Amino acid sequence: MGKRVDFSARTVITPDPNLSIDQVGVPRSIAANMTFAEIVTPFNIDRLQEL
Amino acid sequence: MIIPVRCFTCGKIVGNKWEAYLGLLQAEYTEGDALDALGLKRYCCRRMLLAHVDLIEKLLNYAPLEK
Amino acid sequence: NELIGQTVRISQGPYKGYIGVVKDATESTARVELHSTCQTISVDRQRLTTV
Amino acid sequence: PYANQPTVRITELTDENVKFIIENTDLAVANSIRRVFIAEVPIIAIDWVQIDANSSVLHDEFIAHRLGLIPLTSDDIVDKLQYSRDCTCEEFCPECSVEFTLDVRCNEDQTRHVTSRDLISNSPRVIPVTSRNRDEQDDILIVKLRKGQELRLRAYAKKGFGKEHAKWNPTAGVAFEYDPDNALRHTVYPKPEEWPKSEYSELDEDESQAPYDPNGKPERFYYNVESCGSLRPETIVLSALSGLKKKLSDLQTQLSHEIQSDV
Amino acid sequence: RKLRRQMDIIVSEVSMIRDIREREIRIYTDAGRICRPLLIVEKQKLLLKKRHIDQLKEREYNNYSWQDLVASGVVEYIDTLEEETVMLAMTPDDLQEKEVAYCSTYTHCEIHPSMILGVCASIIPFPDHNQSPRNTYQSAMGKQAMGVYITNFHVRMDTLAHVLYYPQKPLVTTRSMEYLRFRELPAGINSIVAIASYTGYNQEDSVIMNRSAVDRGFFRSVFYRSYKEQESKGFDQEEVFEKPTRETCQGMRHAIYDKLDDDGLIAPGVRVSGDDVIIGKTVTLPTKRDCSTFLRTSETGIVDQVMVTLNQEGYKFCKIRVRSVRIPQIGDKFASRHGQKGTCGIQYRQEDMPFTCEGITPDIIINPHAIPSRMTIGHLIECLQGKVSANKGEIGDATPFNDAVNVQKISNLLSDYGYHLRGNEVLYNGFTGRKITSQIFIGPTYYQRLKHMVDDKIHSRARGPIQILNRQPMEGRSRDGGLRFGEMERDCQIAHGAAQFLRERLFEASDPYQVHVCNLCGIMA
Amino acid sequence: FIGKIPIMLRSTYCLLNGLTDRDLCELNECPLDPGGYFIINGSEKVLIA
Amino acid sequence: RDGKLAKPRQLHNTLWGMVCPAETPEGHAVGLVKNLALMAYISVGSQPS
Amino acid sequence: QANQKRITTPYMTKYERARVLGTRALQIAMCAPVMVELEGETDPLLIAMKELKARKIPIIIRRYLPDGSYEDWGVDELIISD
Amino acid sequence: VIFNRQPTLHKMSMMGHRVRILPWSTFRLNLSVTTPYNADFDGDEMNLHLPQSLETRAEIQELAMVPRMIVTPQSNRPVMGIVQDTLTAVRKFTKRDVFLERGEVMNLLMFLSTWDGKVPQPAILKPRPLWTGKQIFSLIIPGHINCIRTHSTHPDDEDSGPYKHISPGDTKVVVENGELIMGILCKKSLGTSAGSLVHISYLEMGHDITRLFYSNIQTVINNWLLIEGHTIGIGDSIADSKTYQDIQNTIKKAKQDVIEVIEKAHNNELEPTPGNTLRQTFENQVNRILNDARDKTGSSAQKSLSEYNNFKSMVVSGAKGSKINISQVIAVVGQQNVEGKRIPFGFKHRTLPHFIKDDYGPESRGFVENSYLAGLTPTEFFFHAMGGREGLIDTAVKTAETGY
Amino acid sequence: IFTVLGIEAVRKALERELYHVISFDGSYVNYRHLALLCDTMTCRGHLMAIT
Amino acid sequence: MNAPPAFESFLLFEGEKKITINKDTKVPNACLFTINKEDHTLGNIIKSQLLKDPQVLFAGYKVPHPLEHKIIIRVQTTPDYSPQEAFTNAITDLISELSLLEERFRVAIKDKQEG
Amino acid sequence: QPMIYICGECHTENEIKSRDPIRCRECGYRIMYKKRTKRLVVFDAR
RNA sequence: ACCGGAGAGGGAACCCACU
Repeated sequence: MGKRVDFSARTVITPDPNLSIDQVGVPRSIAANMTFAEIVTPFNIDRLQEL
Repeated sequence: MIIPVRCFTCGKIVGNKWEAYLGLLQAEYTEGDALDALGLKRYCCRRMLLAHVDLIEKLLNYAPLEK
Repeated sequence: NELIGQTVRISQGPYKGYIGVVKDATESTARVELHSTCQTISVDRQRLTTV
Repeated sequence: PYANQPTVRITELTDENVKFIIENTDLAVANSIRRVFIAEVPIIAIDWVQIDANSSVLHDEFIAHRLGLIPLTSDDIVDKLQYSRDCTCEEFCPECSVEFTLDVRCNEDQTRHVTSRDLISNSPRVIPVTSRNRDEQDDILIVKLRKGQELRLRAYAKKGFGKEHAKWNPTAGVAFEYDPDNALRHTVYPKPEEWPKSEYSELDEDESQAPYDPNGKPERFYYNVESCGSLRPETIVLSALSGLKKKLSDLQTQLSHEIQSDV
Repeated sequence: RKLRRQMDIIVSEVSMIRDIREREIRIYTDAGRICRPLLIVEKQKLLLKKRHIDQLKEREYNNYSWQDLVASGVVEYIDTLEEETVMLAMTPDDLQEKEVAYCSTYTHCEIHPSMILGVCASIIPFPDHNQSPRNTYQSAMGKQAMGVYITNFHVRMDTLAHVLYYPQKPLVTTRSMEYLRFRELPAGINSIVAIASYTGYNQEDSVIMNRSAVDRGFFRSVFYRSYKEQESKGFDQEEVFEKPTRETCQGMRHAIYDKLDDDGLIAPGVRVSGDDVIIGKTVTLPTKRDCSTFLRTSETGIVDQVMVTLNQEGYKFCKIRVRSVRIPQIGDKFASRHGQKGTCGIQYRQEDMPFTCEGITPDIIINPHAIPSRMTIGHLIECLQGKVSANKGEIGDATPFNDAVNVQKISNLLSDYGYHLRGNEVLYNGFTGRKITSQIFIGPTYYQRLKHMVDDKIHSRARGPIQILNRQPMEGRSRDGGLRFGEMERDCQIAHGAAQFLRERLFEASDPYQVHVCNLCGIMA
Repeated sequence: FIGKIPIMLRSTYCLLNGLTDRDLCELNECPLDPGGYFIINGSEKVLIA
Repeated sequence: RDGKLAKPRQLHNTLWGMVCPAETPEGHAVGLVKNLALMAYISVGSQPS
Repeated sequence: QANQKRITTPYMTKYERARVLGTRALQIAMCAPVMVELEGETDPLLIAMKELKARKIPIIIRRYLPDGSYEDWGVDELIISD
Repeated sequence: VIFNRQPTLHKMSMMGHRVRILPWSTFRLNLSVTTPYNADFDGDEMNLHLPQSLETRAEIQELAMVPRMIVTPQSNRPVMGIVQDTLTAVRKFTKRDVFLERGEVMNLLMFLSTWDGKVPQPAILKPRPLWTGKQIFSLIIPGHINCIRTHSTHPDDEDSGPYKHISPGDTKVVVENGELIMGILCKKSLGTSAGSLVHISYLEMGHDITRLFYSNIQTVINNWLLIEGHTIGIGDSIADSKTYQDIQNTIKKAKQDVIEVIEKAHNNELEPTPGNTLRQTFENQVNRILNDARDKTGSSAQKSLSEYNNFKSMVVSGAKGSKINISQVIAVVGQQNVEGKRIPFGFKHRTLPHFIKDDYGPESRGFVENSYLAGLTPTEFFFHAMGGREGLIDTAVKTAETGY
Repeated sequence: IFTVLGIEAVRKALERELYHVISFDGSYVNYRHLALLCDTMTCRGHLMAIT
Repeated sequence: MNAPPAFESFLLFEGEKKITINKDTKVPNACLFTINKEDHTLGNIIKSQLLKDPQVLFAGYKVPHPLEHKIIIRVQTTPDYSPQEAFTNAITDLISELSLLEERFRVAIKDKQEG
Repeated sequence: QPMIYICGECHTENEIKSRDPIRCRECGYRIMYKKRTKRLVVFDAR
């Protein structure tokens, strides 16, 4: 019913009024560790190659 | 531990005032007279010496690691 | 590589004068564990000068 | 549609502070002057500390921090130096840095006070603020040593301004005040009688605050720039003005280049 | 009572209790009876006298100690049983005088009512001006405020040791701190706080810090972590400290082992980081396999000192302590002496920070919306008395039930030093320079830095290590574990109606697996 | 010999009993340390009442 | 612990001057773990003979 | 069921809108032929959103009734909420 | 990403978010989003899950995004509201006597994302151009929204009497054609209540537009707060010293009434209330007298309260605090209760060893005639600690039942 | 009520008593949820206590 | 470990532009000026000097995020007058103001020293 | 190779090889601290 | 190919603490 999951981070929250309600600020350390899998396509092939 | 070099708020140098402050307190001077004898007009700088605890003396009572 | 675990000194750029230890190294760049800050940053090998 | 003509008169000049008044200028201009006073006035402070030995009870980074907070007398060398990020040389040269050395060992049974007098510079004119105090006062304490304890270090002093770190902040207290009597009423006193009169106010004891004037504009900006000891208080203002002017000139150059590249 | 007050036969700890309406008279001598000292009151007068106070004030020469005071028959130890059958007075002056009579039959008086507090609650300034849950929270967070926890912290090789660079005794203090030795080993710095809404980065119980003050050393601390290891355990599997060499030892991390000395340890004073070997230990393989201790991930400190010795089994034993300074950043948990906790929300430089008519910029800015519901009026009175004390040169007195100091007296004292009598000041905006329309409440207040840094709590995961029994992600920040998508999060996703996201969380993001099952019998094949 | 009983610091049979602050500093002990705890396996233990 | 009987956890009137009213953990040990007042002293026992 | 007997709502519910968009943008990510001429945008989710707005997604939805029957609703044929 | 605070109680606890990369090492979420998550930023930790498949990413985008989750199905109300500085600053900004200079209006309009770049004609053209706070909040309000709300301090007789549609107190918030015409915006206008301005905005315009409405409100109002300023201080808690005398008189007559009720009970002159015994009817009389005294002292406190007070500036806006918090700070803390009754007799027929036996007086059973300013006498401090201990225990005990 | 009036009267009375505690605080909960709970608790003809 | 370097506040990266100019499509003769690695110190004076020009219909600045190092200056001028030339005239008038202020301050210092 | 250590009690630099009992050649004290390293340490003053 | 980048690193119990 509940279990540990990959691709999850946790840290302390702090206020920030200078971003919309749908935005959330995350540190570069967290963003540089958690990954998202993009499928290559001729549209983004050059961008992903550079990445 | 030791007196900070500068006041956290102002930034005025306070690191050289501690020994003179203790010397003045080793006299008839009160704290309020010693502080402005040292030239501390702002309470930001005054609290730096007024509330400082000098723990380096308690630290020096222990024998060092080497000789 | 050869540069791995070798105390380097950033001799060019914004981090000039910092002593660190190379963690990872490539043909192009190398990650330097900085002795001063709590942070490991990557610089070019042309900017490094070993001790 | 042009610049206004500001005037300045000095109300007090001292090796410790400068107090003066600026007339016929904008609130934003006055605040930016006050702001460069704290942030964008380059001075010389040590940013590279190498400790060869530290047998004291204060650890290495503590000692380095206390060393970095020590101001250095840089009145004219800060203008002729270069930022280490801009100098063509390697790690350090005399053209962009100043070497410091500190070798103190306690041997007698009396506690040894390591002070800023014990810092030996390579440049005789770039030193701590123990230079001249004749016309008794102590010097900046770094650490106290027990018998047998010692510390040996070598340090370099870079050029920086207060936006990087507070150790490059040449000023201690920058008093800023405009409209001492609440004529513009930019602030609102619920009980004006309870508020003490300002030092620059011109009012009798009967009156609590100046009458409101809807036509007024902020002028007569009062400064009291107190130097920490690195730069002279009179030259801090000059360096801040020069820095703001050169920053504006650089922005204008970049804008002109962008416009001429867009057209 | 006569014998107990002279300690002839009955010792002081023994309690005699006479129940009067019910005829029992009980005497208790066993251990575990909790009791406190109380003064002795005859007709309406204390037995404590000017002569007692004088001969005890000149102590260390007349050695008239508390034991002599007890022997004089001036004080007694009263437990709860005897406290039921006795009549106390809070203050002799205010409760033993001719007036409209209330009791006129007192038996004991309290030395000072502030002694009903504990140790962590005796450091609260003006604790009777706060809501009690605030005082409880401050008593809880006083154990977490970092400071010089002991004088011999450098010889003390100890794990999770926290010391502050520049501890200060509070500008305003209770008379009970000198007995807790809080002014000798304090935990906190007398910060200048401005209770104002500056930008909005402190809105929900958060706080703005002065970046320039932090650069100058404000609340800067150093974190000591110690690592222990001992060699040994079998007939031939001998543990040994050495530098593991790649061709000899089989199992090795990508971590660089050159930082070790040839005896298997790091020399003190070497910069270290996450996944860096600290103790090179190898076990003989019946070539060899290492059991080297790695530095905890994302610590990134410096080795302080390394000690080698022998445990009680005569084997080589090593403990290594690592320094790592913790510069106050945003998210670090800060709190006052009134249960007003909060994490740093933003750090502005001195230029960006508001300022008085002088150059005084607040070290700390907290949201005023934290006072009215919490009702920490003790916090406001502390902030006022701190300014009064820092201007007068005296250390402020915040004894709970002093009754000799109040807000009106503190305000009148402050008005003499050129400030608004209620502590408010006219700050100027740090960005525009325009003076703030409202006047800002500002003054020195004793804030504490708690151990709950953010660098010790932040962690992420992307397909890291896995448990052994069930192939789910591990648990814990240290083990590079994953967060628990618990039973209530599952219910919340059901309520969202995100079935694909629920399956992604519980199946692919935790433990995707394939099994083969027969079509005839549903048993695994 | 029956055994060895763990002993509380700053107790009446502890080795730090009645020592002056200078002696405590010579022994690398804190004069402000209240004591009242046991050292077992090199870890401070405090008997909660 | 974790018991719904709040009567033991409550601050009793007889805690005046012997147990700190303010100091207690906020978790599942409210009122169960309580510290000691300043001058509060615990009797050590002696023979009643 | 036949086209005559359609009792379900003609509005594309939020769950259908989410899942159709996800499963169509996934196809676009696997280089499925786009049904709408794009103006240089590269994100498959925005491509799927544009296809949904233009009513060109080559997907139909099978709505299972509680009794066991089902209805085949073409994405082009039912009303999109947003 | 989907982003939750772990004690998830409802579907507004796991909400989608767009990732913005920021330097330091803390999660940063907008302050309106604090209310659904029940966050406090007092050391809270929140854990963040990244959807991995593009299908579930799109699913989160179309289902669980925070702008789509503004209005709950639990009580058909919006969940996010203007909170904790922005609400108070909006109350102070939309007041009638709020005027903005030309430069200040440009600075504020620079923080509007949904601004057409068109400066409105100022409410005053001569002697010198000045705008009004309502005139800028009208630009803040999106589209053409029509709603009517009432301010917290709206008098009851105002609607019945004249000046109904021309409010002397600038209450009765009226928004017409997406333009704030009159009224001071408070919790009851921009909060989480049903029919609020944000609720009408969400129901009329899109969820994205209401998201932009939050963003514009918070940015522009927090940037006007740089000029206005908002604090709280020890002077905000002081009275006129005539209000102090009035409160002391009220307390003294209440104490005399309690004493004479005790006298009537002792001389058997008190008739028990039908349906109650003598003990409970005496308790009822004492509680009635003490509660009436506390209410009168509180009302005297609010009457003495000034227009410029920060306690009132917070409570009227509804951002934080209640009208009894001011009473407990200034006039009277109140009577301490344990299990609904007065402080029980822990000792032998008395409460503390400082009180005479069988003392039913207000000071002997938990009533605190002192406020948080005058401090608490040690008996009152102990009684208040014992009263707050009950609530602290309840907070911990209640969770293990409510979660189950 | 189940013994005296029957299951349908039980549903209404249970709804009233369940709404009484929620609306006693002054808070509001939409009738959707109260109706659904009282229905699923009484959809089998007997008092299906949630245990 | 996420702390940005202290020099990030004023140092341009390789390839970054100190100033960026974007036309505002919402209203005519309006432009957005994005300045990198500057802050209120420059934005406030630029805005104030722009507001003195009668041919400037709109002038204001903002920092999008204090953690970021950017400032956006939106200038709208009357037709026949360009926002770009308005900005450069404001800059060249502010530079003259600062130079005159320098001259007068140093003169005041000289006469204050024994005068 | 040398790996000079420090006695905790008499503070005497005494030579010890690998795989020897931790012993001080005088005073018999059994707790040793290692040394300060020789490699370069660079500290910013921030 | 000279080793193949090897990382998966027990667990149970209790205690403290955080929201």
